Amino acid sequence: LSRLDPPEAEVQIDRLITGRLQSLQTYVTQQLIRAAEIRASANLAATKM
Amino acid sequence: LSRLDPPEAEVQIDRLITGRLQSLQTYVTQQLIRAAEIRASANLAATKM
Amino acid sequence: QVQLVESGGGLVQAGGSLRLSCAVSGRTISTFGMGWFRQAPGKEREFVATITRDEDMLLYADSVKGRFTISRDTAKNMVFLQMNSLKIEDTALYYCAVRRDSSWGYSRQSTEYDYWGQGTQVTVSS
Amino acid sequence: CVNLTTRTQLPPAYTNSFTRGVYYPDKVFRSSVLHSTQDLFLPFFSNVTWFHAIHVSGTNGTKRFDNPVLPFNDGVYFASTEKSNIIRGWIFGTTLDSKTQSLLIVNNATNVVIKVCEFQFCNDPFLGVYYHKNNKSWMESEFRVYSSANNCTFEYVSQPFLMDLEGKQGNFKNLREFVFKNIDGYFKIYSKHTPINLVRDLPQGFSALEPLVDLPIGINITRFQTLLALHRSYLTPGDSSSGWTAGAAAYYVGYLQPRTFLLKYNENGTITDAVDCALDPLSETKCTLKSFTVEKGIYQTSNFRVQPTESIVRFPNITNLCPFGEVFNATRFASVYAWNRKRISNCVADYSVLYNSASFSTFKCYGVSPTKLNDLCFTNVYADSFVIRGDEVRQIAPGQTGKIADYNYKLPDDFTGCVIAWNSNNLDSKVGGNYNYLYRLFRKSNLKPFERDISTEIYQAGSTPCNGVEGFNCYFPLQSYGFQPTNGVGYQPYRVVVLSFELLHAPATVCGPKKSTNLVKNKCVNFNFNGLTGTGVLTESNKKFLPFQQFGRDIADTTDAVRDPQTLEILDITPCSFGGVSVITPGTNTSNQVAVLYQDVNCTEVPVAIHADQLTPTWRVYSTGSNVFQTRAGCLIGAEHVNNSYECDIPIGAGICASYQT
Amino acid sequence: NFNFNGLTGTGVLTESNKKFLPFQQFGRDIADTTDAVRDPQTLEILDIT
Amino acid sequence: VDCTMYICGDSTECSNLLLQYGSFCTQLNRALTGIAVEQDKNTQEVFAQ
Amino acid sequence: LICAQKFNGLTVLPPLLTDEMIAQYTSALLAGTI
Ligand SMILES: *[C@@H]1O[C@H](CO)[C@@H](O)[C@H](O)[C@H]1NC(C)=O
Ligand SMILES: *[C@@H]1O[C@H](CO)[C@@H](O)[C@H](O)[C@H]1NC(C)=O
Ligand SMILES: *[C@@H]1O[C@H](CO)[C@@H](O)[C@H](O)[C@H]1NC(C)=O
Ligand SMILES: *[C@@H]1O[C@H](CO)[C@@H](O)[C@H](O)[C@H]1NC(C)=O
Ligand SMILES: *[C@@H]1O[C@H](CO)[C@@H](O)[C@H](O)[C@H]1NC(C)=O
Repeated sequence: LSRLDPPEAEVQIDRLITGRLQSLQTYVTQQLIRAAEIRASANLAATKM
Repeated sequence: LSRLDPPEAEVQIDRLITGRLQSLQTYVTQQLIRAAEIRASANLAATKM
Repeated sequence: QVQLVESGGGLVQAGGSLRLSCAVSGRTISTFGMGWFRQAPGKEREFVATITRDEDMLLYADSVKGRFTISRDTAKNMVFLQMNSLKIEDTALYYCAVRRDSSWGYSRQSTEYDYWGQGTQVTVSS
Repeated sequence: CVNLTTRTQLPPAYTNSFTRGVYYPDKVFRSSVLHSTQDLFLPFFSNVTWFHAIHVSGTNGTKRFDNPVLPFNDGVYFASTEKSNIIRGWIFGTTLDSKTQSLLIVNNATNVVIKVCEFQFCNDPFLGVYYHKNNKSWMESEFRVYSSANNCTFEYVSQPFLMDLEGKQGNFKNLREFVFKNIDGYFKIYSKHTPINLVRDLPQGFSALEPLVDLPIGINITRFQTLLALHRSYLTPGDSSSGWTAGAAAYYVGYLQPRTFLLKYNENGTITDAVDCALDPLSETKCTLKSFTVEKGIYQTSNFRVQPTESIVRFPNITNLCPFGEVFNATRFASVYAWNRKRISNCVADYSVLYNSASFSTFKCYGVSPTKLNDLCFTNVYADSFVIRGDEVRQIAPGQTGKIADYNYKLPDDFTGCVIAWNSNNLDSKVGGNYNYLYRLFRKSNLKPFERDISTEIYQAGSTPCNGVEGFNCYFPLQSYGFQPTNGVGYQPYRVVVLSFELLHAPATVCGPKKSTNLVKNKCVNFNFNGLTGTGVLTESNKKFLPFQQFGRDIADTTDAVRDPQTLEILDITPCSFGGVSVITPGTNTSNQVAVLYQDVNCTEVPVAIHADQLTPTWRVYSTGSNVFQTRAGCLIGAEHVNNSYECDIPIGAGICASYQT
Repeated sequence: NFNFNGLTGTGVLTESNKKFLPFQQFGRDIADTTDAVRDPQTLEILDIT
Repeated sequence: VDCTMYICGDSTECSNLLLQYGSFCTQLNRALTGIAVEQDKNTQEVFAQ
Repeated sequence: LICAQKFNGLTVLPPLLTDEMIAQYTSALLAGTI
């Protein structure tokens, strides 16, 4: 923002936003997969209990 | 790379990289889901054994 | 025309070698050719090797026997060429300035220019 | 003031740097953090020149004093150990004269003096120090480092470093290390002083070099030279360095190249340990794991690739004696007024014979090089061939278009292609034919583009027309052959093929000469077969292609075989040998021995797989040897295959495993 | 909002128990984030929260 | 799958540009290695009883 | 085909337990069972 005006900076801010959104989506997908695995493990633990 | 001077080809290279990376991410997500299903199947097979 | 920077040029000398060079329009870019043809009346003229834009092929003798020509520089982009043994006699004017042709190629009949132009009147023939 | 330095000039020595040369990459503070950075660093266990400056008191001995000009490169490392300080500074510059500003660093007994001037450095710079007449202490006499400056640009002062004036003790405890670089225009200087208890070589300890100062001089530096202090020759013995001598001393020097290091930061923010990722596979896996201790197992550290060795370009037969090329040489052809026109994807005429090892200027190309033809071709172009006097094609050659020489044969104003005019007795099939034919010099009416004149126009001009093929200026349009009095003519009779540009419909039509590089089999190379391009290992193929088939493709729609355009032989395409590089090693506490596994690669290709360029003593040992083993998962090096068949300890693959045994 | 020799950010300055070297300017955490800055005027170590 | 090779290959400009995307390739490679190890883990659990 | 996946980065890691070893494990299980 400091080194670029809004009209020209908008591209850079949009690139940053899309990259960060992609990273967060990947992290959330990995977390959901791990949560499913841990749910299966907890179901097995409950069965053993 | 050959048909355009690098400053102009940078955008095309970035677009190709983004597309290939997204393809790889979706493939990896599908593989993770299939591997979770196969892990469940293998746990069932071990229980059967 | 404004004279272009150079690191040695003019009439050739017997024995040894001269790294004839002339400043190119581009900066830090080596994807350009060069021509050293000198125009002057009479038959006192000899063919000079030409360098193509690609630069993979060197001189009219091909890269099989030629040597790589440097065409990149930091302070000021320049092209370096090695001169083969030739007769000292010369009568054509030398003017290292902006070239009148930029579509460099592998042609032989092609020359730097048809007519003459402003330049030093140094001559050792007549 | 010496024309050339005079001394014994004995060969230099060498020594191992060990872990010395570590400096703080940046002013950031980190506590118990293993930070990895990429910066100019001194490689671990590298060789550093051991310059020798000693004098032996006896009948015979080794006495020398070295201070030559050395390259600067991306960085410089320096060290020195003397009983009394002898090296009083350094010199940095490009020409080392008054023709360019050169940084000068010197030291004395009062303050450290740093200045930037166009010093005229002497061939053998040094500081003249002599014993005082009465005080009995060392005193400076002459500053024999330069003769004139003629310009001033900067001056700085700093407190003196550790002092050792008079030689004492039998140890070189006064160890000083310095690092110099000129990246981004900053002359960053990193140094540290620590004591040692050795008489020769370098200490085995570790000590990071904290930064001292940063000078933004910004002057380009390419050469540097060390300087010291010399005593009067007639007062003390020793080697006569241009007529001067000095006491015992010893200093080293090294160089830095880009790489990455794993820096360990202490709780107080001081660097204690450092691992050079490019030292050995153990260091590489440590960097990959970002830890100084690696647990037993197999870790995928990096990927190896067999880069292409050379570029290969192939095309249809030369062709030698092809019927299509026979037309241009000596059959069914005439001059420009009646040239022959052809176009077919059958072969290439005999002009390409010289395009293998004797590529003379016969392949006259304007604006583009003949090589670009192989990569790509032009738009629709006819095949116009004729016979003229050598370089007379300038009228029809590309470049001379736009109503300048188009009257005889008009070509598009944007005609930038290639014209072929060749003739030889050995590197050819047929000799150039006779050029006796009619020609047109000028006409009044216009002409169709990319077409020759057919109108029988006659101009009643002139009074004394020329006589014969050669003569004075010619005015009559129609004459037996023609020549331009204003341009050179009368060259040797050559047949010329011109690519008449059309720029309409069918692109990638008949082209100019195409290279035919020697075929390479079983060796990775870059190949380009008729536009199709790729990299791989060409090999003889058993596939039986049909006559009209040029190349094959697998189910994945990827090239896997190409018919040789000249010999009509099918050659398989195999991708370059690539795979993972897994380092096999037990717990770092147990031992530092490692074994490198290269996935899906023949053991013979391991050394050529981008190896042999790093530290040979540490890397090459694990990249080859007599312990190389081949397994299904890949090639295993650094481990000995046994038939004991113990229980698996480290998973390798295909039922194989590695374990540590004493 | 603080700006130390061009280092701009935002946090709650407070007393710092860390010890900085004479040449070191600021500090970073494991995740490559500023966590302590030395005051240029008084050389005082200040944490960032 | 080699992320750097798949997205870029032998080219160097694409490899340099891809560094701007952080460590997506490292994450994908780690996930693929984890799945590969899990395959052998399931095989051993089911068969090596 | 799996064997045709070798270009542009694709690689297949052989399983740690070979088919013969799996058959041996199955045979041992059957022998213990009977
Ligand atoms: C290619 O041309 C050479 C030269 O005449 C000839 O010997 C060879 O037989 C040709 N190729 C084929 C497949 O006939
Ligand atoms: C060394 O590390 C191994 C783990 O690989 C451990 O079993 C062993 O006890 C360690 N030995 C010592 C002396 O620390
Ligand atoms: C490795 O190469 C040798 C000889 O080139 C060959 O005998 C062997 O079968 C090859 N092995 C593999 C796995 O490619
Ligand atoms: C293992 O067996 C092979 C042949 O089966 C033999 O060549 C080799 O020497 C043997 N090695 C050991 C350590 O027994
Ligand atoms: C900072 O400057 C002030 C006055 O400008 C002075 O009183 C103080 O001692 C200085 N502190 C340091 C650490 O230099």
